[PDB]
This record gives sequence, C-alpha cells and structure tokens, in this order.
Amino acid sequence: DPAVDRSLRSVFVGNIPYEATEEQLKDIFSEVGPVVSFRLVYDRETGKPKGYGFCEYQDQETALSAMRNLNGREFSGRALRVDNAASEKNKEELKSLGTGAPVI
Repeated sequence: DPAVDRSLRSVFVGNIPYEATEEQLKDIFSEVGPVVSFRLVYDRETGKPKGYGFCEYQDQETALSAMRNLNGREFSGRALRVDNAASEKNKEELKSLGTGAPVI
C-alpha cells in the first residue's frame, strides 16, 4: 500500500519548549490553515515532552504555506523551526515516529 503523499503532508516542528504545547502549535499552524492532526515525541518513560514533533495537514500547499509562514517563527521566545517532514534529515527523526497508526 502506497503512502508517499502522506510524507508531503507533514511539517516537522522543533525548538518548541514546554511552554509551547500542541494547543499552541496547532493554533499557530491553524493561522496557516486547518491542521489535520499534530503529534509530537513524548517520552513516556520520562513523562516529559521531547521538544519536537510533526504536524500533518490536509493539503500539501497548506503544509508548505505553514512552513514558509512559520519556519523559525518567533513565538517560543526563540523561533519555531519548521521543516518539511519529507526532509532527508527529518527522515531520521520520523524514523522514530514511524509507528504507523490509523490516524486521520
């Protein structure tokens, strides 16, 4: 079963402190359009959030727009690093988020 388009539909977000939760990230991305879903890396063993995650949109343009709209967008007191989830370097991070679940 294919699923390459999905890759084009996901923007990696980093440099997000504990003050910037999905509630805010999604809100930020919301300003760039409707975000299908947004999941980040959360250490269950440490019950603490890693700091980075990925947001999957419904339209490539929307995700791309969010990337260019954000991409190091000041908000977390530093900048919200946003890079295509289909990045070669982002692939390494996704490799961890590569669980595969029925999520819309």
